[PDB]
Amino acid sequence: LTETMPFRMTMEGTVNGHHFKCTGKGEGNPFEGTQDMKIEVIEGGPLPFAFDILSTSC
Amino acid sequence: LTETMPFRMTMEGTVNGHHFKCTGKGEGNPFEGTQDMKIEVIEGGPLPFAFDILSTSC
Amino acid sequence: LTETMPFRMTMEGTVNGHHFKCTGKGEGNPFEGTQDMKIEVIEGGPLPFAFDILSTSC
Amino acid sequence: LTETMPFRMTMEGTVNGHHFKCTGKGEGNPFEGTQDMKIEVIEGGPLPFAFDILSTSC
Amino acid sequence: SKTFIKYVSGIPDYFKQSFPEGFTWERTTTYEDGGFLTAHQDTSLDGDCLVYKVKILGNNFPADGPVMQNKAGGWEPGCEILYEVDGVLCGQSLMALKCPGGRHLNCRLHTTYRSKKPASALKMPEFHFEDHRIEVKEVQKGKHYEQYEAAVARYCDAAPSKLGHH
Amino acid sequence: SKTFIKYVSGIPDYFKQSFPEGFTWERTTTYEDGGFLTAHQDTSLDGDCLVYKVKILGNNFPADGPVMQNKAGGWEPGCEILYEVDGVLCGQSLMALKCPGGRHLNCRLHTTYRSKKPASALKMPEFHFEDHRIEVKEVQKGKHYEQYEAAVARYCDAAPSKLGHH
Amino acid sequence: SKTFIKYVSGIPDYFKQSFPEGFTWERTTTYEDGGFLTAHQDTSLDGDCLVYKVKILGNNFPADGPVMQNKAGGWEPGCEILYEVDGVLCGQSLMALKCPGGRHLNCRLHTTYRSKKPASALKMPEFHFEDHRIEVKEVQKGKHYEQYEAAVARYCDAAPSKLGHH
Amino acid sequence: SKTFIKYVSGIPDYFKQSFPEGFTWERTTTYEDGGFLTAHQDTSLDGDCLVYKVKILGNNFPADGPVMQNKAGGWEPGCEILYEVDGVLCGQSLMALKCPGGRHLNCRLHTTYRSKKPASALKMPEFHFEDHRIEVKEVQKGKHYEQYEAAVARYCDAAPSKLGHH
Repeated sequence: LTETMPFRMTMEGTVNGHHFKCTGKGEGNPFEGTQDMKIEVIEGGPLPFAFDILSTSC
Repeated sequence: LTETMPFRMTMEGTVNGHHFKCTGKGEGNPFEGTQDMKIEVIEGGPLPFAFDILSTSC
Repeated sequence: LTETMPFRMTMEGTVNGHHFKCTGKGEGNPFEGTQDMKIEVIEGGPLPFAFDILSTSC
Repeated sequence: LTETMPFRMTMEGTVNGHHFKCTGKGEGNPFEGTQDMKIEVIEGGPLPFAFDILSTSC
Repeated sequence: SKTFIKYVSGIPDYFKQSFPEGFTWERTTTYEDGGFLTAHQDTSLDGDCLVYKVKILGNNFPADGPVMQNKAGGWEPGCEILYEVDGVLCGQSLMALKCPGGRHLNCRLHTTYRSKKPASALKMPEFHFEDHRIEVKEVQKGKHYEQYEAAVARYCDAAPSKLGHH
Repeated sequence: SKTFIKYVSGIPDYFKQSFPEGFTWERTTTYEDGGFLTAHQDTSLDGDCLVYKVKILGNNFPADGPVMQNKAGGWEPGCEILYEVDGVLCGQSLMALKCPGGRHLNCRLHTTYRSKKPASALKMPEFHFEDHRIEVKEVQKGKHYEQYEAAVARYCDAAPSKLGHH
Repeated sequence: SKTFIKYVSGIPDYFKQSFPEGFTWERTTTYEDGGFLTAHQDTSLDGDCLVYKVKILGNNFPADGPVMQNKAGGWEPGCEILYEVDGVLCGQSLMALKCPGGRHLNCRLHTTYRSKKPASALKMPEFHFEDHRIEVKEVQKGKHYEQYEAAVARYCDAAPSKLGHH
Repeated sequence: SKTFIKYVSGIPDYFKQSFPEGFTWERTTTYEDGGFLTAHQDTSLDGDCLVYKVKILGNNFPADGPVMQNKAGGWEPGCEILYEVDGVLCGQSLMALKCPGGRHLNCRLHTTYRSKKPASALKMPEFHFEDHRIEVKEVQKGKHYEQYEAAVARYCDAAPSKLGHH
């Protein structure tokens, strides 16, 4: 690993019958336990539900 | 059992901080699976909550 | 709908980290409420878990 | 409150059909958040289940 | 009042078998809006009279909910599943409380029924169902009620087995 | 396969009413030993053929449990309760999985059924029950299976009302 | 024994504020193996002595489980979250019971704490955490025990906000 | 993103130990108002880039609830308990969603973390806690979001032991 690690993400799902896709990328300090990222809804946007339910999956 | 059988009931409880006591008297047909009863709230009345939550206990 | 009705199914999923795919074909009487079907595991077989957990989805 | 405070407890219960009663006596430091107590099973002992299930009620 | 059940299809009657010793039951009902109702009950026979003693602890009912607002309209009929677990009889059920505006509030009943008879003297039933209907009349507000119940224990005759199972 | 249900007593058929558009369902099944099985399903009518598309995510099944040890013996028959919530049809049920030694492992099914027709174009059923029986035969180990189900939708006829309710 | 908590960061103390009237608490603890433990407690001040009165109903504990087999090894330390709901204080927590062979059995505590003081006389705390450690010593088997607890109420200082939240 | 945790007190890092192979996780989050959110995630290391692949199934969220009405205000900080079961790492947590009017909606996270290394190649951590804080900013309505998280793994230092355990 490194002092700062980058990451990328792809996400697909269905919530209450609504299909969506998300992508993301970010960075963090693995040993300090901090991180930041951007998430874009690429399919099924604008999200018809609170994004908060996806936070722990991102 | 006899095809008709009487029963008597005493109940004490606390629901959401509200203390109460009930008595009951009933009869039914044990082998036919039918029954009827009266229930009286003898302490903590009038009941500050729906009696329905006590139905399966009576 | 007709008195005897056929159906086909495609299934994909992950259970405890195991990815699998299933296909199905069946028939039933819509108005009598009866049905039968065949299910084949086309990917991830032989299933490393009890098929019974998939029954209500099939 | 005084920086040291005593307490006493009476407990009555039924667990899986077993009836029991306990008493307790303790003391602690209310503002420092520490406490110790003794618990005696006065009825229904020796307890036929793990005392640990009663810990959060003492 | 589990003594009052009609048994069909040669299903043994765990409750009636328990006399003269009687039985107990214990239950936690978990409500979908966060309430919990826990009960322990003792059932005994005193001559020709059945005696019930009940202890109740209910908690976490929402102040704004149909229970605490006293706006419940009774229970829908229900179905209980019953089966042996470790020498006693367990019961599991979902119930639905009628609420204002044709709505429902559901709950789950987790029950263990315990005969006071030794297991050696009892015929444990196979997996089966109990249909229940409870109806309540409030005679005096918060003070006087009347309750009726009908109960039947059965197998699944409505949807038949291709393997000839119960 | 919710299109295959026998509806008695004039209960409206939410699923058959939904065609040609079809319907979806979504479900999480919670197992008493900590397993979860979540599913989304799409049901469409392709001319004379019904098409089912299912997505499954299951997790937390104990390594030593009947599911992961592949020692399950099939399901007991079950009862589902169904009623309208938020202009769609909700379903709730308890099921019991047969295990070695004559034991059962219970679970709860939390389902929402969604018509692809608008609610305004549909006759919504009142609270009712669906009796189900599912039977499975494993033709080839972990590869080929056959499944049978019978299902009936009804009111509570077994335990009758005094208040004249359904 | 909620009177014994160290509050940091200017978090108001719902329990100590409740004196002289005192408070009650009510809880259902749900165990992952199917047991339920329900309690109601009354806390009063009598001169310079705190008085606890506790009612307990426990049910559905598996006969084979660590609780009924009396093979539990005490609790891990735990974290409770607390926040206002409808004018009273609610608490939610997961706990883990130490079992034979380095195993754990988890449970969830659903609590409502109710001051006997009018809401007008009380400062309700914001969302916060209570860290708890309970340790038990069995002095005489099934008869005599000693229990120690340490508790601290705090905000999340270990993982800081980038927005200046608590 | 479990690779980004600060481990103190010499607690073994199940996740960092798992590379280059990586790990998976699986979770069902149960919401107090009846919603379910199920996820499976794969974590791989491609060169010096971490790759996350996530599958989501959510269901039964109330139409009138803060989730479907899109009126949630983000998460409070949270605590997760982690411990070995069946040779993999299990996690359990309660979280609280901020709602209009200073209210909260709670949920429970049931997680299993699975290394792609065999268990024999890892040092398994003892029971411990993970403190987390998640903060979200909505850049563009329903399309663009930013997310920050801080996480620390620790034993219970706040409430000390008398028996000399961590």
